Amino acid sequence: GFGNVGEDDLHPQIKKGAIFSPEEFDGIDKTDIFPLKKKRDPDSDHFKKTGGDDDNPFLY
Amino acid sequence: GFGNVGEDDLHPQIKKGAIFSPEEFDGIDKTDIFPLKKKRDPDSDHFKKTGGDDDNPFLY
Amino acid sequence: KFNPYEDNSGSTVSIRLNNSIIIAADTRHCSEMGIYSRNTSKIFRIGDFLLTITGFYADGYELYNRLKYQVQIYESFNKISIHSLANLASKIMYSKRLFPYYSYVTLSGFEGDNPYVYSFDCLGHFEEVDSVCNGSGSPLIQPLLDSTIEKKNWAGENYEVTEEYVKDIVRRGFNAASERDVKTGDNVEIWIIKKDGMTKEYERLRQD
Amino acid sequence: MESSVALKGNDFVIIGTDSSVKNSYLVLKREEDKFYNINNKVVFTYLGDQGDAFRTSSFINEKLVYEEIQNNVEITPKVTANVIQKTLYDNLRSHPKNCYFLVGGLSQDGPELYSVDLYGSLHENDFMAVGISTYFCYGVLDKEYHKNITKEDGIKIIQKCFDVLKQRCSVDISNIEIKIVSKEGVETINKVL
Amino acid sequence: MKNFVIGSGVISLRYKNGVITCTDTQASYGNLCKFNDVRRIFRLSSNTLISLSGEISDIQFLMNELNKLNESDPVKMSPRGYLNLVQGILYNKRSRVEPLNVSVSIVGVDDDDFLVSCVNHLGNFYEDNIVCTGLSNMIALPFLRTCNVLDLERDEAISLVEKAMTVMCYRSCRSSNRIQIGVVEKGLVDISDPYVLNTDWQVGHNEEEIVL
Amino acid sequence: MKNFVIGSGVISLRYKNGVITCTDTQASYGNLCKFNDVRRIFRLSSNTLISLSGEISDIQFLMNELNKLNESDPVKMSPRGYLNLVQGILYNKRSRVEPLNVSVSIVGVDDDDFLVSCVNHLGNFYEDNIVCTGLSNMIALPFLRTCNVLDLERDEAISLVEKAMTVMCYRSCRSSNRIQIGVVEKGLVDISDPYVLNTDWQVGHNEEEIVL
Amino acid sequence: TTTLAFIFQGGMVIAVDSRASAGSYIASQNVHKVIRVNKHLIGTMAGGASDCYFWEKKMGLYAKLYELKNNKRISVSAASMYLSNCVYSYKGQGLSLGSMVCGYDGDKPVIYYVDDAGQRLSGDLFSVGSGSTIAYGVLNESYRFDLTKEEALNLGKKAIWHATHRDAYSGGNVNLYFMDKNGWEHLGTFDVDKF
Amino acid sequence: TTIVGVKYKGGVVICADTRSTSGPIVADKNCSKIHYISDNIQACGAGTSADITRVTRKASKVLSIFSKTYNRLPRVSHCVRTCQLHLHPYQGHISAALVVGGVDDTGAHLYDVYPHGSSNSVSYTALGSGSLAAISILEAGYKDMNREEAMELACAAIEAGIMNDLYSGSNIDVCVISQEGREMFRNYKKVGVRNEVPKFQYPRSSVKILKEDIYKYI
Amino acid sequence: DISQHYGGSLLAMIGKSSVAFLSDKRLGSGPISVSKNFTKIYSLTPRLFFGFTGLVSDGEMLFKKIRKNYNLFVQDNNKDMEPSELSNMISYILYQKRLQPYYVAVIVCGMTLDKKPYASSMDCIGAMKETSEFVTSGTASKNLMGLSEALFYPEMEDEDLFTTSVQTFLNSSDRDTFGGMGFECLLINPEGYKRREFVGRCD
Amino acid sequence: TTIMAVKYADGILIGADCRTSMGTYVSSRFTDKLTKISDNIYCCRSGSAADTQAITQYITELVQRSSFIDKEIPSVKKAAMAAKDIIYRYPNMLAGLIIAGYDTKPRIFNISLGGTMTEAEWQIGGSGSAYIYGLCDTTFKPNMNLEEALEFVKLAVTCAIKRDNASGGCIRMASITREGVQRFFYSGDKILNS
Amino acid sequence: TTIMAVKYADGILIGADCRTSMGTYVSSRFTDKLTKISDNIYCCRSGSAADTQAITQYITELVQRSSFIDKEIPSVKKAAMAAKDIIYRYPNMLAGLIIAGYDTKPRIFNISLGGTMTEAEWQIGGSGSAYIYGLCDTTFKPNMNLEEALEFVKLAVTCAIKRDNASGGCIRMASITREGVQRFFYSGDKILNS
Repeated sequence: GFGNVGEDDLHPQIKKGAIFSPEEFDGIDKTDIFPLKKKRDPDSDHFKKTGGDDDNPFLY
Repeated sequence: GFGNVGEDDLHPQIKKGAIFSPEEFDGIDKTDIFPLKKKRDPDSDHFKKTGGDDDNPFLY
Repeated sequence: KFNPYEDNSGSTVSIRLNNSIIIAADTRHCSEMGIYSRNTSKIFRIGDFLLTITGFYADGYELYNRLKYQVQIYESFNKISIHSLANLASKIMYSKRLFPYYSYVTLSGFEGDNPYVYSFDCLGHFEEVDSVCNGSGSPLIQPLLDSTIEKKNWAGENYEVTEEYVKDIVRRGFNAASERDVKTGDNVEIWIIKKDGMTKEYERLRQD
Repeated sequence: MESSVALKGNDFVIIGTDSSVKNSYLVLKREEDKFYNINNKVVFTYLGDQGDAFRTSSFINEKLVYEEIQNNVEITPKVTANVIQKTLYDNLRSHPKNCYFLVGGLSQDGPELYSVDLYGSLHENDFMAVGISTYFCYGVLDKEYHKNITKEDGIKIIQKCFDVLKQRCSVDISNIEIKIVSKEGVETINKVL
Repeated sequence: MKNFVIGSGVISLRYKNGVITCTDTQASYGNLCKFNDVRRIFRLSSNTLISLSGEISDIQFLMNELNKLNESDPVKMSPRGYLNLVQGILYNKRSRVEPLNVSVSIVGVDDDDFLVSCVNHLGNFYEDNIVCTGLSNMIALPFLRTCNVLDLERDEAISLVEKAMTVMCYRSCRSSNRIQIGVVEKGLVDISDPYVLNTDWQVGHNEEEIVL
Repeated sequence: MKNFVIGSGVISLRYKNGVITCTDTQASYGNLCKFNDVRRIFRLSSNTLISLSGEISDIQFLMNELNKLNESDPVKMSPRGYLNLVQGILYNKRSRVEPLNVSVSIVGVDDDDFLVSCVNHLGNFYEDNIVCTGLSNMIALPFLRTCNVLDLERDEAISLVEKAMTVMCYRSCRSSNRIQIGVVEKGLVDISDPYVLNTDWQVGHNEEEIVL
Repeated sequence: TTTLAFIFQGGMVIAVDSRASAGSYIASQNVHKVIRVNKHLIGTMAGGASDCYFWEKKMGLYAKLYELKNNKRISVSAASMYLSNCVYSYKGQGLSLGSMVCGYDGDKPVIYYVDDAGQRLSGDLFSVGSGSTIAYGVLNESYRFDLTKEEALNLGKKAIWHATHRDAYSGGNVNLYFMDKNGWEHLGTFDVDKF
Repeated sequence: TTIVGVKYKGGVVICADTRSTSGPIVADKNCSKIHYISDNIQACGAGTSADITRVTRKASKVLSIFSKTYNRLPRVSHCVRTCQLHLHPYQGHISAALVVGGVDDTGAHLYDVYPHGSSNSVSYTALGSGSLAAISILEAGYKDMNREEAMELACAAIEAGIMNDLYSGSNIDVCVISQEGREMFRNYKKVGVRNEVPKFQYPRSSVKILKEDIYKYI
Repeated sequence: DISQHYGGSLLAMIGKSSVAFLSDKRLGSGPISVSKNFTKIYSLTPRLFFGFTGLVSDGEMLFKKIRKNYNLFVQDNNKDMEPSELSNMISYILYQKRLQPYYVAVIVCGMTLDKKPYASSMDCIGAMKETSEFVTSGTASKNLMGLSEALFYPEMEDEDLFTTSVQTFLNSSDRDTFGGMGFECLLINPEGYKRREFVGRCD
Repeated sequence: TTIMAVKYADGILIGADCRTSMGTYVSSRFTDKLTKISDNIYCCRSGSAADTQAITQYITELVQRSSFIDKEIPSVKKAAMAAKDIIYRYPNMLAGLIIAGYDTKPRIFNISLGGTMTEAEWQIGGSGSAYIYGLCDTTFKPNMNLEEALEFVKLAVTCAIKRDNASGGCIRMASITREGVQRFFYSGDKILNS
Repeated sequence: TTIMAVKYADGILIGADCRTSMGTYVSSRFTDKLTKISDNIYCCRSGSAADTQAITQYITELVQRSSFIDKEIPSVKKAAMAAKDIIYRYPNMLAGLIIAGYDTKPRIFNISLGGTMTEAEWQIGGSGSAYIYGLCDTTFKPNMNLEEALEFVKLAVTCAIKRDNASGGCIRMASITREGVQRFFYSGDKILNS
């Protein structure tokens, strides 16, 4: 809840600094393929399996 | 892979016994309501949501 | 996520006397929440030796086939001893250490004049035992043998351990197991291995 | 974590605790008093999370004093141990305390020595070894303890038990504080091992 | 482990002078009955039949392997031989942690020995007078066991299996009323054209609903 | 945060002496167009319109609270009054970690002052001459911004918004061609009956496909 | 399990507990936790019985093959290094194994503690197993390099007995061994109940 | 277990197996799975054994207070509603599935109640691990019946579950609630017959007593 | 888990006019046995006993709660509590914590006011099993159940009951790692009870 | 499940299947899915079995309560709204209802899982509804007679049963009109044999 | 996505929609889902766009290889079998195809998601197929003419486009007959504006 703000500034670590930092709320030049968050390629368009039984797979 | 067999036998624990137990393959008097593994009441038989976009919920 | 094993174990008991070996096993083949069959044999014989299986039936059957194949190859010169067979079984089992056989194997037989019973774990370690029980009913039967047969905690004079007495004790133990063990079977297949031969008997257990 | 070994003789109880206060990587203190004395008849030591341990022990001390003065409750090791058990149990299932105690003292029935663990489990015994001593010192206690030990023999047995930790346990311990409760009061002994 | 298109359970029982095998022709993709004419009873040779249940793709793969092995070998096989072969295939597949989500029932008649056996995805196998696969094992098998099937003539055995399959249709979502029955006798191997079981629902009426 | 039945997009822009708001009438449950007559433009006063997008249940709840507030107090409100009220409601819901999965656009005119505002599920809000909600924010807004809407008359603004909604229909899964346009001027508040846009789809015709 | 091995002036003492358990159930009480590979080299298995027994018998074959090749007894350092390498090849695969490879390199006793992590330590006193901590306490108090043979044996016999008295995963018979320059000798299979 | 319920023309038949289990170990033989709720209502449940007793006890209280206060024998619908209102708030954490049957002024009613609080009026029912084995017999053999035919169909249904379900066995308890009142058949059948094993006696010398203290009740 | 931390097991056999209620005197801290003299059997009176297996603190606080309720009941009635009533009250106390259950299993033994033997047991949440032959709980529960089924016969004499129960408990503990080596046996009869302590393998 | 509701010339006609299932097992095959809220209002439950029952039990008393406070016939609109609040106020309760009745004119109200309430001329629900949206769209006709609408429901639910595994059994039907409620029954014998 | 194949009198008729969704965004709206395997074999791809393209790129060369190795017109059966092995041998590849063509008789092969191959008289696939199973079941007729089948596909895909959000745009159709393949085009404006 309190966010452990300052743990790194409080302990020797044998990044929680004393002041809360922005966006607390990789080494590759990636950029994005679409403005949509995770989308990269067309959606998998097929009728998707639902129902049946997953916790009793072998009781056909 | 090896299963850590005998770790509790080999270390003081500061239940992997010496011989392999069949369990590797609660205190309440509980019986099964149906033979099915983990089902005990009628399935929720509505029309289930699929597709759309759960990655970008707010891009209505 | 894939579970390679099925617990068909009932209960098997192997007891070696001074001049005989008594092998008994329940004949039930248990599925999950059900009974596949009530007349599957858990005991296999390799020459003058009886192999006892529990756990996953397919794994035990495969292990028995591998043992029979290796013993057949070995028998090109001479008959295999019970000790050599037990060691070979241990090596075969350990070869599957990363994907073990779910079968507690008990190998029993006579090395000439002397009876021997070997008990194995799923990873192949084998001990020479006087009486061993495997399967779901092992905790329900082993104390009975420790008390009545091995005479543990018996401070007074011990009842003489004769073959018929041990056989009746085995039937008593299997009755108790089938009463309190859900997966212990409907019939008990009892073998008596003597120096020069062996014979099978069948008896009935409650069939819930 | 924190080691404490206690013995009871025919008419004395010895409690020895590790006086050093430590965290995972650092030793904050090396001589911290971890005992509470009640009427010179009961001595109980607290262990575990220092923040929880000292608060619980202070509450226990004040409750026992209040019950003695107001309600004339006779404070014996059993009463202290029962109060500790209740206070640990009440919080166990809702907001648990990570601390455990050894309670020792003289009663009308002779010496008593109680151990209350994290879950409030209370039991008496001839000798106690909590913390890491549960895994190292019970062999030494079995070998050396006998009913008719003298007070000096008890001190030496405590010293041997903590020497086992000094020589074999990886965590560093340097100081032990021994409080001996007997009909002649409570005697405090500090040793550097 | 493929779980896409599933064929429901199998029923096989031996009667006085032969063995029965029966399966429905439905194939389900989830809660959708995608195909209603998927046939899962095959004759491995004269005097033997194989019926399969589980993932249809695994069923087809297994039957393709069995057909290849049947055409390759110049030596006939008894139903026990096919049982051993299929058990070996399934157990090997399981042991390579590449299991076939398929369960099989081999039934055949030797010179005098009637085989009725089952093999599951793990290579586990057993032989019995009544073997059922899948949810059939829990619904139809307890009902079938109440009849001394050994004393049944072919028509009585067929009727009993039809009743069991009707119960399966009532009490299983993944099984239909369009069944296919395979029969083996000493000199006969027969696999009928799939036919539809007749069902009744008059138990559902409550007070006065107009029978439409 | 409810994500069951979602309205797609809201487009509202201000033009010469007026303001537009437009939404489609489709409501989708996953990939299913469950309803095609769900109307999300409402009249808050004689000079204000509120259009909503997001979870339809949250839309209905929010409009129910707004209607209760409108009928309760005896004092009229300017469009910025409604903007402040709705922003407070949504921000309070967000700060109670029970947010409404709804994003709205308040548009209105007061004494020749024109309001075009947006409020999202978190209570964040802004005011601009063109505000779009949802995937409209990425598809229609860049296209709308290319036209200086501030110098458009009502007919040109309506045509531009219709073109933007046609682009949304082409390039959005959850947007239909049946739109509803709400207009507010100094002395007018109008919400048209929903009508269907006319599409072309002539680009993919190719040379040698028989148009049917 | 609780195992114990240490070196004193007169020679070397080894002691084990001979219990084997599978969870709460005690599967056996007469398991032999000592692998005799030759008259001057033994190994005290601890941990997964099948794992330690297999590699110890695999190490015992390497010693036998080495003897045939060189007509000379293998050193303890090479015997333990062979065992250490075999388990190290399976490091991180969950292998659980801890053992002391005890023996004499001519006139010198040496105990190498080997475990599944590839570790290999030579020392004068080791205890391995669940009851090792209890054994360490009893030994720390009374262990001395100047022990007489009878004192050392009783210390090892008693140290294992205490560990069995207080640990759940041990308490069969106290198998006791004494290894000298002239070889090891099995000194008893004392039952802990009959002390 | 295989608790079963069958509804016939003028009453209900509630049958059950007399077995309890915790893991692969049988815990209790001759267990009575049919719980009392009212003179005209009985409930038989599967699941957490403590939850069946307490949920059926809550219904028994509410229906006993109702009948005593209003001098009016309770309805089965009242029992089911009490169970539903109790089970639903807990979201099934109180895992109790019941087969509540009884005869009221409106006739014979048989209900299936599930841990999450759903109910279902039914003509025949099976519940527990042996329900699938039992429901197969009920599917094939159920029709419009009297109490005699309903008795044997339900007992045949239990017998199927006892024989085919691992976690079902021992005896069959039967309880019929008709317009004439309820009648019980404890251990109606002994399908799970045990063998006649002799006795075994240790010598009294086989056990040594270290010390003995004697206390007297007063 | 927590039950296996402290370990220990209970056995209660019913004979003719007598009950054999016995337990192991081991207290665990995991593998380590921190005491060889911890009895888990409590006596409200010479005719009302009960023991707990599981979390030791839960057992002790439940004992204090049960004693409180029993004393209040006896004051309210002036008629002593029946062992069936004691077991039902314990079951009720257990179920009041249904959502945070005690991690204990309780066996209740005693003599009815009619002077007949009685035994029963409960799970974490009071699922009660009244017993006619025998009842067990704890780590060695399975071994005890199997060996008692093998050896128990109805209407045993007091001394035969004692010997048979002692043998079953010794041989069940011998196969349980967390089973103790100090044991206590309360032989209960209408005249009172006899606290007999015996020893086993000493390991 | 396959629940259906169509408004026709002189009332409401609701159809449903009988199968209720958990997994591959049909726990019951005679379940009544047409839940009576009042003599003139019927609810077709879809979603969690326990939660939808809880709502319809509460809506039953709420609609009667207000009916006698108001002193007029129970309002299907009020029952639908009362359902919407409970379904909305309690997100943990997975419930979706078709509430159809006849107070002054036939009305169909569809409450989705999140509490989205819409008035419809025809409505379908349940898992099996997914397979008859095209059939219902092409085959629906405004102002059908009773026989025409009965055929429409019969055709649509039959084709959902033949495709959805969770849907099966006979087709329960109930026509709510100003004159009352008349129940129908299309036996699975005809449906399965076809 | 909606793809369907219907076998009419002496021919194969396949229909598909154009929309290529990406979440809520239509990545493209002119995608050709009728992938030509050979001059007489066409396949409709459903599943992963990358994996189904990989399969159809491979079986395209296999059908030609075997066609010229044995000097015969490319076989639909061999194309379907060739697809089945790849879809089966490689579970990581999420692919399901409708392979329809005309070698000596018209034939439709449905390779389901896990490699389950089934011969069919008519077949539908894609996400939008879920909503037209009842419509296709009731409306299909053996031995249609070209106009009947064209209407049947036109009606079915149109009703899938309306309901399915992942299906949209004009209906691409291709009729494979012994005399060749001729494409059709049902413009989306006619569908949408209707």
